[PDB]
Amino acid sequence: MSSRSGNKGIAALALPTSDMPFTEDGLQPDLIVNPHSHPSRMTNGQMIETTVGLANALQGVVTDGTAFLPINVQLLSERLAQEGLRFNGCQKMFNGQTGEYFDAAIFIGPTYHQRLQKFVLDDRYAVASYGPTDALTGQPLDGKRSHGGLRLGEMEHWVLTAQGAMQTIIEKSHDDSDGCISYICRNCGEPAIYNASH
Amino acid sequence: KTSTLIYLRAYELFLKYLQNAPNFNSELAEFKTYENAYGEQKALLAQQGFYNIFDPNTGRADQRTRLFEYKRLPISTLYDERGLPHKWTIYVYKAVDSSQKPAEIEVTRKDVIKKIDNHYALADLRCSVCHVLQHEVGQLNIKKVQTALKASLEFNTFYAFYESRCPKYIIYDHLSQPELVHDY
Amino acid sequence: RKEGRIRKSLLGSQVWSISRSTICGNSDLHLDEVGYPISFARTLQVAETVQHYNINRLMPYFLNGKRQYPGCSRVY
Amino acid sequence: MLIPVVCFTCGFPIGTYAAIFDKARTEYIKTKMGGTLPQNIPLDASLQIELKDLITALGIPMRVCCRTHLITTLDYRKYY
Amino acid sequence: TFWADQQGKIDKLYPQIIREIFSRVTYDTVVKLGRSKNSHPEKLVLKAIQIPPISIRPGIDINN
Amino acid sequence: VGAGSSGGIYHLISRRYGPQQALKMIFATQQLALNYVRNAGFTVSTADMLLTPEAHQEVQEIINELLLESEEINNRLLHGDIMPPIGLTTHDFYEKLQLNALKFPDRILKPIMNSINPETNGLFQMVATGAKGSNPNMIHIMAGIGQIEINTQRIQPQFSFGRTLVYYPRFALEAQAYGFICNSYIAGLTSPEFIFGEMNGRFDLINKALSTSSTGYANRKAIFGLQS
Amino acid sequence: MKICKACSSCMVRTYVDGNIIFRCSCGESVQGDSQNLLVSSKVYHTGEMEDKYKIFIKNAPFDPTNCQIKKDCPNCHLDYLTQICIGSQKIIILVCRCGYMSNRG
Amino acid sequence: NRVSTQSLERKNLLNTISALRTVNTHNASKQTERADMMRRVHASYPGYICVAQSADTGEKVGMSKQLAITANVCTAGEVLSLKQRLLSDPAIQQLADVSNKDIVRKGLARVFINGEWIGCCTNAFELAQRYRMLRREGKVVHPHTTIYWDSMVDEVEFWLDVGRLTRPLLIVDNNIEKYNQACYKAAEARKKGDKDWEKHKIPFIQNTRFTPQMAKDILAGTLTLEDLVAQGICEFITPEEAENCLVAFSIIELRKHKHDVTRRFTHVDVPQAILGLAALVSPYANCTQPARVTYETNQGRQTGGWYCFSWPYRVDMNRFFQFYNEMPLVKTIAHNYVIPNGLNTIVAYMIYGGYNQEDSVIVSQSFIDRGGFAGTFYREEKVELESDIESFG
Amino acid sequence: GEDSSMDDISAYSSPGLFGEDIIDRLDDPFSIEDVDISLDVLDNLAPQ
Amino acid sequence: DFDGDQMNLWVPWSVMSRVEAELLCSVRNWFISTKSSGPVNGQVQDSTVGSFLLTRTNTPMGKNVMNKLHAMGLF
Amino acid sequence: ITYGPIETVDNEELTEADMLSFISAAVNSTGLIGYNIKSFDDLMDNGIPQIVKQMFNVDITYKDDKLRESVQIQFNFTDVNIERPQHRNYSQGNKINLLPNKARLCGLSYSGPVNLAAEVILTAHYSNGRQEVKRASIPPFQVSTFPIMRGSNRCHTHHLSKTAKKEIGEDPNEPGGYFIARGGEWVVDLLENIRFNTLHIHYHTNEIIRGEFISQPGGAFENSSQIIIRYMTTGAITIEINSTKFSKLRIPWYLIFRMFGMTGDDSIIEQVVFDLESNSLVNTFMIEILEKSIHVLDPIFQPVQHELNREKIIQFLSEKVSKFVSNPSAYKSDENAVQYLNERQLTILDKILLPHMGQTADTRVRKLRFLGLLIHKILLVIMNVFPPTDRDSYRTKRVHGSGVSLAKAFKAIFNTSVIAPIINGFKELLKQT
Ligand SMILES: [Mg+2]
Ligand SMILES: [Zn+2]
Ligand SMILES: [Zn+2]
Ligand SMILES: [Zn+2]
Ligand SMILES: [Zn+2]
Repeated sequence: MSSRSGNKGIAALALPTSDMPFTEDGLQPDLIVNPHSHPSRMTNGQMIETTVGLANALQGVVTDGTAFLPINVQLLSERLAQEGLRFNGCQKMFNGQTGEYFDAAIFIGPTYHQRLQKFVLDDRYAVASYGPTDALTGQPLDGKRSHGGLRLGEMEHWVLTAQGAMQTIIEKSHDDSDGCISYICRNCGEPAIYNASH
Repeated sequence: KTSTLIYLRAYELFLKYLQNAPNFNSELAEFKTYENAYGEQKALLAQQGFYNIFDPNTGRADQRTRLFEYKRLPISTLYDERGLPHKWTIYVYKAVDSSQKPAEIEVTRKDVIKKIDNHYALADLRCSVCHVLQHEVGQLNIKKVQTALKASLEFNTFYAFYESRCPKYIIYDHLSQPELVHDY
Repeated sequence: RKEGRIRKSLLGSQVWSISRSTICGNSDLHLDEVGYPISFARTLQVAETVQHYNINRLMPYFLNGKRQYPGCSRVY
Repeated sequence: MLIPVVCFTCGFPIGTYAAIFDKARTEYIKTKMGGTLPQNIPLDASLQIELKDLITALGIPMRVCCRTHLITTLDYRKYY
Repeated sequence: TFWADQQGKIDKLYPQIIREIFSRVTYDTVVKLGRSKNSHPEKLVLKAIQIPPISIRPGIDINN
Repeated sequence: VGAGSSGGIYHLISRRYGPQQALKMIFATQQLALNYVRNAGFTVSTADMLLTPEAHQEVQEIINELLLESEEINNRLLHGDIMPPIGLTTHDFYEKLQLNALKFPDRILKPIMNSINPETNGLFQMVATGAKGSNPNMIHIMAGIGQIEINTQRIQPQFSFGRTLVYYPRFALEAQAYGFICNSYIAGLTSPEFIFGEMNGRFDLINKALSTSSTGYANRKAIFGLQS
Repeated sequence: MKICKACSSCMVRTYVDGNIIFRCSCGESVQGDSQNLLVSSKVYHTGEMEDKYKIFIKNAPFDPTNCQIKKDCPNCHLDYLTQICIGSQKIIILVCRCGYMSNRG
Repeated sequence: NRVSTQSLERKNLLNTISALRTVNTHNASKQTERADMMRRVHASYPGYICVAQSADTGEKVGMSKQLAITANVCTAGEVLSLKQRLLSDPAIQQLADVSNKDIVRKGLARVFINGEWIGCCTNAFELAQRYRMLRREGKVVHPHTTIYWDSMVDEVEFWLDVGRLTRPLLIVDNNIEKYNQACYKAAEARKKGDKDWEKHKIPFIQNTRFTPQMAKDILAGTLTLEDLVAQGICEFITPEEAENCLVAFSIIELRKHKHDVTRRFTHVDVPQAILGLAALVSPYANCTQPARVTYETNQGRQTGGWYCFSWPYRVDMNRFFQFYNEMPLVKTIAHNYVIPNGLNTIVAYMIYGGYNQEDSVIVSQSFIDRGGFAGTFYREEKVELESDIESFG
Repeated sequence: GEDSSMDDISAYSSPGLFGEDIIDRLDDPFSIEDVDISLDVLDNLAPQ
Repeated sequence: DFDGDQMNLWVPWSVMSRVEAELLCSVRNWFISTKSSGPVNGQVQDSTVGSFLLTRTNTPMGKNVMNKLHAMGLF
Repeated sequence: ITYGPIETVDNEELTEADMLSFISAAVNSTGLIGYNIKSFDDLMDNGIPQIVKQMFNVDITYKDDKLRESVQIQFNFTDVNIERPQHRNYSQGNKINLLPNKARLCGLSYSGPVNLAAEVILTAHYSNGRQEVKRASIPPFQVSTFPIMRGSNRCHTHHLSKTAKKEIGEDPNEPGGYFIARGGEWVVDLLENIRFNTLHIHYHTNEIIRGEFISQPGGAFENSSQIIIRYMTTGAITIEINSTKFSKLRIPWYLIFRMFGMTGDDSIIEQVVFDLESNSLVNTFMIEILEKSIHVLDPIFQPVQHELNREKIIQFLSEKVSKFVSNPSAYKSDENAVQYLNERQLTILDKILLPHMGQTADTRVRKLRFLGLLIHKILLVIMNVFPPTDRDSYRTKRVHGSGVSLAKAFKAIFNTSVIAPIINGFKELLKQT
């Protein structure tokens, strides 16, 4: 999900409506975004959108927040104050799980949010120890579409070497991609023919 | 009933286009006008409202902004009466209470944590070169600052050219010697 | 080139028994721990040979089979 | 595609008052508009439409979530 | 293809007589020229080429 | 306790008792902090980044002083008083003077700090404790963006011969015409200021793409050189 | 330029021997006297404002995009004046629609 | 191949309309400063190419551009009519009559039309200004023609070809003629010896003719851009001509410089014009860091919503139809033209258990269940028989 | 001279850049060629 | 980060691979950077600001104290 | 025309949200996609008939009753119209309208048939100059289908109302502007292209500064012949002309000047510098470099390097550049063969060199004047009097979408898939009878 200021975020928590923090007057959020996402990215448009959306929701209005329109953060906050809320958008919230109130008044408001179309169910993949194999090199086919594979590339081999791993390298490469036994005459140095059954 | 009329007339015009009825083009034009009117009236049903934050002083869209304004300043806000740039490095502190007898403390940034505590508040800064308060810059005379700055710049250029050369040395604080050298 | 014989077949490889998915935070896991969805754990398998010391422990995995977690579907 | 049956955030059933609210809002916009085409209503610089009293008369409390999702949710019948 | 002009007519150096010429050279010339004994120029030209195994050319495209 | 902090408590825990105990202590201290915030709360608000009117006038005064010394450089240029040192042309010396004269002084933190309650300001606490952000971020958000520099120089006049944008005249000598953004992010950039900021941001994006692409070949060549 | 009188073609210099004779491809030779005896030169003065910007400096007072400053024109006493800054030396030239050129150009 | 084409992925209405408004360089460029330089925001982009919209990832950064909100692409103009008009102009000396010696010695300027050199004028500026006035009148010179006057070499260029980027700019008019006459009268007063010669001067006034009643009419539909061009209130400016303009970036700047005789703007802009359609979606974008605005230009086109109004009739691979969409409580001009995609979720900017660290989001399970960001995701499987040998069954 | 049959069909494609004759075989400075990253995980390279 | 990153995970199945993983490739071995010889892990963002809040002397309410119940809640 | 005085217009009460109304007016006039549909309609209305009729005239001669030596095939199309897409329902149907959703679902291509009619002249030239002409008026036939952009005047939805589109399966609100091809939707983007009839001078960063001038004779659809002027490290200035006729051939500039006349080099230098008698440093450097370039030898054009005969140079170039001349000595004896080659070369150059100035013989001097102006500009840039053209600025860039791109691909595709099979079939038929 992402707000209209360009703050992407992967949804990782499913909190029932009782576990969600709530304000003094019963308002709880749909999304809880970390405050640390702001200062490095300087996405102040999202915060101003929230501080205007609170007053807009209370007044039952819709406002134009087009770029380069005149804006006064002080006047928007005073609009919040005249709407009955605090000068800042901050409110008294209670922890949903334990019922205790937070010491710090929490900034909560309606921020427009977009669900970007990169779904987990499309992108997740897990393949067992067998499937379609490439005819030429005897290796698994490429990608989820071909129904097998996923690549342990050059840099993964470099990293496993840097750890002195091997064994795991033997497993993943040989025993899991195209492991085979190669017979060599040892008297002439050329590949030979061996068959235990026949 | 109007939507019923529009729907059935649109289907009839679709059939007429498919069978190539003779006067299809002008009928399509007038039905396009009617559909335009009906689409406008359906667009009215789609409006959710729109509110403009009005300026109380001027009953129009709020044009008050906190944007930067240029506001040219006097030159004494950058230099002293001797033409040297201000170095706002000495911080002046005042005691909020009337009984804390030290009252005024002037400190350097490093010594602040050693010397100043919560019983104090910060006033305007102090220049460490000309000993003028930050909020007392306006006390300086503009003419003297300007003439000192121009004279110092002329001296700077003259010294820069003649670092080794002869008409026919890094600080310039000696004074009244540079005048007789420059006029020479 | 990258997709040639050497750099795509020898230096790299396509491997079986591997999974990929989006990562997300979890403050309840130790740093040395990773959260693994149960569906993946049912897809991926761990080879445990049956010996005298582990047959007791490995029996529940066998009898759970395809139906319950932790189960198993392969025997050599 | 329609105003939700309940407010997404909290679950208060704004869907009861939805169908009444669409028509009431249309009627109120009719009076508050002027010499302005419908497609230019979200462009008027001298136009202010507050639905606070209307929603309050609908019985919906002073909740940010419910009023937001009531006044903002798009209707598919209006665009298609 | 190789040619040869001897202040005159340019005869074509076909692989056959090229094999003949390379077969004329002896091991001492190759060794004294720094090439390995296994680097004799007679090996450069082939009459019986090697067809690669089907493992490297599957199909039911280079097989064409 | 911060990550990548040399000599921090987890480094000493690893040195004395082992990296596994360091990871265990990292998790334990993280849970302590997270629960204390669960009961203490923490947030950032739009009013955390909003200056008081007196502080806004002070920010305006500081930026006016910057522009005043820039205009003094321009006035020296007008009368032909810009005499570059040897090995430098008048254009380069003048650009150097403007670049070194349009720098935010340390004093710019006085109005920012006067608007900010450190005990409660979420943005200031996040910046100060090293959790996220830096003083430049706070200054950009609250006071002003300042000079926009690409390759350690102002916006070169690419629009035409002697023009940076259609919004500024040819041979414009004021500082804003060459990339100096006076407005802060919270105050809202004007159109040319946003154009210059977008130039800088696009340059950053291009630089990051180049970083990835070039470190590719560099790393591969180094690895193959050293791998044996 | 030396052109052949008969056929109007370019005539090479042919610096031989004590004098210079310009020889065409049709054989015509026209000799050389004093002013023909320069071969090549490259003067060192990083200045083209006199000819590179002559058209631009003339047109500048009519250019609406040029910067103006609040100064009086000595010739016509308009209170505004267009300001040009030229070259690496950042030469400032003040011009006006009346032809005033401020001692430069 | 000179056919810049891309598949039409209907991620939403905004993505489709931005696909139809995309300008592709479609070059090659090896390791050079060229690759960096051609991806930067050039100073000629403002108003014609979106200064914000671009790809934020990979090699596509700055490669794919977007037209600004008001920018348009011209069609081929009537070159023959303008050529005949110019040739009959007494101030254009046709090539048949002027030799190159007369070109240089008389200081004659060179006149072009669509790059074809025909004619020479005594004064390039006068000819360019007069034909700009005629274009403003709108009859003899089409309003979509470019009249560029290269002051560096005194060459007037008329361009009527296809593909010129154009955008309408409101025209700024001033009293510079009366100001000059008042200055001359004051000068004569000084010469005569008047003590209060300041009395004869007049204040400089520059303004635009766009009155608020014009805005009310445009809202009412009784006034169009065709009428504004016809009345001379605005005009179309091309980058070639844009290099001959001095544009006040907003009516606020023009009002501030209303009496400034040192900044005589040729035109006045609307600052929202410099941004594309997708970059206008971001609210208070001038308050956000511009790089984040570019990220928004990408994400708003990736955003799930009503991807196609006729979705049931279609069979599209990997398309997501988000059931509920909301007009933002803080909307922008972009939402007049495209359907918003998303919801006005209540967002609490707070720390809750640390599960939202490193830009993760804690989502209410009830908001998920009630329908928030839900929808239908579609896939298609199509298979054709190789020949009559095959059969379904 | 009026024949259009034997025209160079590649001439109809009007050149769109300057140095379409300028040829140097060098790595594209944006090409992810020596970094071995799969197509779907190229989203890891996305900044934020 | 969690802005959409995708990461690979394979579970070793051979006995040698498991031994090697848990004895040599365990992440405890990478706590101290091989690059700069310092630690790589620690408290980031949330936990850093949380430790600052927890360890400071005074809150806006006065002394930064908690009763026994909330001290137990921390652990 | 005089407007109201600017001292009276009341602008104080005008807000930014009012200026948003002007933004809306601009968008409404534009249509926000309008250029796509307008350009495609312009294509089908002007360009396709224009290209087919004007540009694709065929005049070739082939050699295979023993007195007959060659057959001259000449034909030209004067009829071309693109009607809306059709589908044949049950094979034996009358063909019926193909609505876009039907194409999308069945994988059909939203292509409307192209109907063509031509006039053909088959003229056979015998030995000793006997000539016979066979002529036929060929009725309007149709073997072609041109993809139709959705929403264009040849799209079926153009005469359907919004509700009619709703029930058909189109988005009533979507404008169109894309192509349906093999079950997909494709958008022909606006190609970013350098400006035609504009000299682009960027440094060769054995070459030095290079200028490229792409000349388009007429409207949007005329084929453009690019001329590349190079200043080389050898001191020479060479001109390479690329077109349908020429390719990769590098020619000294003075040769190009003198095969149109004025073989005198003083007039050539005058055409470049615009005044030989003029003083000043620019003329002096110009003269120096031009003289050096004139006197420098050339690997290829040495035989005509010092030739003052225009005809000999024209014949030399016609030998070098024209195909079908494999032994340039047999035709030399026949004066009529030389006349044919010279006249063909002069017509080719009149059509190819700087066509935007003209395409006739009377414009050759003015073409040379413009070429001299181009060389003057290039050598001005080499002075550092001018900077190189900004390769990324939009002062010299164009966006060509749908109509222009489709026409530029269509001329090549139409040639290859229509003119070549037709010529081959006529040659085979003349073989058979
Ligand atoms: Mg990431
Ligand atoms: Zn053997
Ligand atoms: Zn609610
Ligand atoms: Zn001669
Ligand atoms: Zn004057």
